[PDB]
Amino acid sequence: MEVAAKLSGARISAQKARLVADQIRGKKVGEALNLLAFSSKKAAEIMKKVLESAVANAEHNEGADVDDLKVSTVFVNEGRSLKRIMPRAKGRADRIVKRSCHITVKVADK
Amino acid sequence: ARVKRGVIARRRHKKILKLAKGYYGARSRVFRVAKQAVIKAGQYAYRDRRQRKRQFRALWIARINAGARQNGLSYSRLIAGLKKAAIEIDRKVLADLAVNEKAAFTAIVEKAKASLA
Amino acid sequence: MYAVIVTGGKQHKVTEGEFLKVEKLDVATGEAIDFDRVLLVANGEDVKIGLPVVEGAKVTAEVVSHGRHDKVRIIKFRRRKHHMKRQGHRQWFTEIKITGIQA
Amino acid sequence: KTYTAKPETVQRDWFVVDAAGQTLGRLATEIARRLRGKHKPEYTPHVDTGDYIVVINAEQVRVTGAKTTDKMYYHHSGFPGGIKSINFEKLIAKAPERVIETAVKGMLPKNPLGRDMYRKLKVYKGASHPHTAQQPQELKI
Amino acid sequence: AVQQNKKSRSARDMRRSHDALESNALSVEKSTGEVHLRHHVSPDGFYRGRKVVDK
Amino acid sequence: MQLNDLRSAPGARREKHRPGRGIGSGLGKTGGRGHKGLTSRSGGKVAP
RNA sequence: GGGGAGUGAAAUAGAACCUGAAACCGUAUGCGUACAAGCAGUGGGAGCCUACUUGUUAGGUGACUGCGUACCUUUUGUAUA
RNA sequence: GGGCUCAAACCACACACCGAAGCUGCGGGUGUCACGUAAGUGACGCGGUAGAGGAGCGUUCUGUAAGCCUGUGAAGGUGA
Ligand SMILES: [Mg+2]
Ligand SMILES: [Mg+2]
Ligand SMILES: [Mg+2]
Ligand SMILES: [Mg+2]
Ligand SMILES: [Mg+2]
Ligand SMILES: [Mg+2]
Ligand SMILES: [Mg+2]
Ligand SMILES: [Mg+2]
Ligand SMILES: [Mg+2]
Ligand SMILES: [Mg+2]
Ligand SMILES: [Mg+2]
Ligand SMILES: [Mg+2]
Ligand SMILES: [Mg+2]
Ligand SMILES: [Mg+2]
Ligand SMILES: [Mg+2]
Ligand SMILES: [Mg+2]
Ligand SMILES: [Mg+2]
Ligand SMILES: [Mg+2]
Ligand SMILES: [Mg+2]
Ligand SMILES: [Mg+2]
Ligand SMILES: [Mg+2]
Ligand SMILES: [Mg+2]
Ligand SMILES: [Mg+2]
Repeated sequence: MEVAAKLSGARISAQKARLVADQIRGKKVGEALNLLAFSSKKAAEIMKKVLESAVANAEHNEGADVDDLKVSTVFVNEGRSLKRIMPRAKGRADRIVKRSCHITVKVADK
Repeated sequence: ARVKRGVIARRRHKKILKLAKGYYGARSRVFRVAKQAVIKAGQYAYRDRRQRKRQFRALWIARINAGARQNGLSYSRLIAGLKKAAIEIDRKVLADLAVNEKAAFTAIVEKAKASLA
Repeated sequence: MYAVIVTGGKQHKVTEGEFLKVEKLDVATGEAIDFDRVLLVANGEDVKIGLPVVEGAKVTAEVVSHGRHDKVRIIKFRRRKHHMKRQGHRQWFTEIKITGIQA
Repeated sequence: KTYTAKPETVQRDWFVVDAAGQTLGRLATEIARRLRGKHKPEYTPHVDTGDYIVVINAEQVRVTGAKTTDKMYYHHSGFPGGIKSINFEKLIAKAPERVIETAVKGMLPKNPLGRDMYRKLKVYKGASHPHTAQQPQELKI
Repeated sequence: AVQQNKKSRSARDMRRSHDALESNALSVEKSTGEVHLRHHVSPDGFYRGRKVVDK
Repeated sequence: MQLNDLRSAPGARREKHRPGRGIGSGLGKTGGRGHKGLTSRSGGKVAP
């Protein structure tokens, strides 16, 4: 079976979060968890929570074993942006986009 | 009274983009870029219906030249011989014989050689 | 065994049992046509070359069906001159089946 | 309907040409046309249907008129003022194979296929060539 | 100085062909079986067998 | 005789010209006004 | 914020909630792509992949190759830098 | 451009061939005249900006319509 966890509106850019997602794609969950625990990226703290929530769904709703699970699918989708104004030097107003993303991790034994 | 253009405009744009399938970058995604590519591809396609007939005839003539020179004749001498002896086999069929039916092509070349002298 | 026939302003190399698509012939579906303009009949090492027609040679075919080729789009565009006209085309053909080649 | 030569089933022969005493351009046209496969009825413009040509005795090629000292080979190094010129006579004394190689390369198409056809030309200085296992057939023009 | 032409999405992603993150060197303690950075004190507080920070 | 079976005679009624509605209409992009000058302008009229 | 459970005819109707287009951004698969020069197509065309109709078939890709300097406007004239 | 010199240059003559969307062949459409009181035949046409002339498609609303279709699935959306 395949179980997923999703974090919607993760306050980080999809471009930034996809660097971490590319590291754990296709890995066994135990290895992916150790990679995320020692990564210097902010997306790894967020990604690790989604990954271990997917592992918990696989162990409660489906009754699996962490040692049998591997990261089958992980993708980051762009979420809602937040629009902000930053003043510039001569009365110029610049629009700031505060990006968010949707992080979906799917674990599977298969 | 008031006429919205959304449904009709979407149908128009989708017909163009469907024709721009397989094109690179904006040429398959962006309507006002895809529209130019679909028109230009149409200009090329019209012009290349003419060019295809030229390209194939140049290919037949080159193969007939190669086949006839294997038989001791140049292309120009073979065509003149095929007119002296009233042989109306065209170059598309002649180029097919020179590749696939070499004994048949040799017989025709000998018939042209005899007609010349 | 193959023959070279003339059909609709063009020439075709044909064998027995071959399916062809030629220019539209005014012959009903299923009727048998007999091509008399045969330019070359080859039985294998027995090449007969017409001058211009192989004397006493006949290729017999059967009209399988009529139809139209895939649509061709014709576009005429003159840039910067406010001119563009489009036109479709489907060429009629007749599908024939070569049922016999005689020397 | 019209035949096309499949690259997978192309028959390619090996020929050896002796360049001794031959006019450079008139020998280069035969080589270029046989590297293209224009001598074969199976000739296809997008397929390399041509033969392998081995040229021996490259330094013994000849040019008519006063071209031995007057024919000049130019190239540029990409650096300002980097135009360099060499004689036919001094190029024959230095890199004799380059003379025949240059005359054939300008006679081939300037595209990937033309560079493929060039790879079938083997020019050598001596009277011997290393491709004896291919048993080239002597091709005197 | 600015682009005369918008950079294509292929060209944007080609520059990013060097952006992939590398993985750290991970080691396992033998006194505890715990994963830690190589040459670093473990998150529990062990380095080469002995406890050093003592929490 | 029916309300969906009634016509005027051929030539009795015609469509009006609709300029500036594309190349194919024959009245696109200038409306038959030519290129420049007063006569091409909005409100451009020569006094009687 | 999700995964189940449940409600509901329907939850990818879950409250930023009918439908849910495009630009734009991803993941998966197939093919192509690291000796190659340009409006990126078009003509020819190999191979590979998929599906049946099992090769005169359909779909996807497309090596290699001929030809080929966007569009609008304005102009005597525009690839026009 | 490669290269070319009893030329792959120049002069003269000759016989071939290549070469366009020109001409012919084959199939199709259309305009105008004429014959047709018909279906259709015949001849000649059919590049085109500004511009004139002719013939249409589609969209929203009204009538036809208290009709007809539609939860056994409308409009819209997305493929074939
Ligand atoms: Mg070229
Ligand atoms: Mg006009
Ligand atoms: Mg104007
Ligand atoms: Mg003016
Ligand atoms: Mg005026
Ligand atoms: Mg229920
Ligand atoms: Mg509703
Ligand atoms: Mg909705
Ligand atoms: Mg390569
Ligand atoms: Mg480039
Ligand atoms: Mg094709
Ligand atoms: Mg080109
Ligand atoms: Mg000016
Ligand atoms: Mg120009
Ligand atoms: Mg410009
Ligand atoms: Mg420029
Ligand atoms: Mg001719
Ligand atoms: Mg022509
Ligand atoms: Mg004509
Ligand atoms: Mg006709
Ligand atoms: Mg004309
Ligand atoms: Mg006209
Ligand atoms: Mg409506």
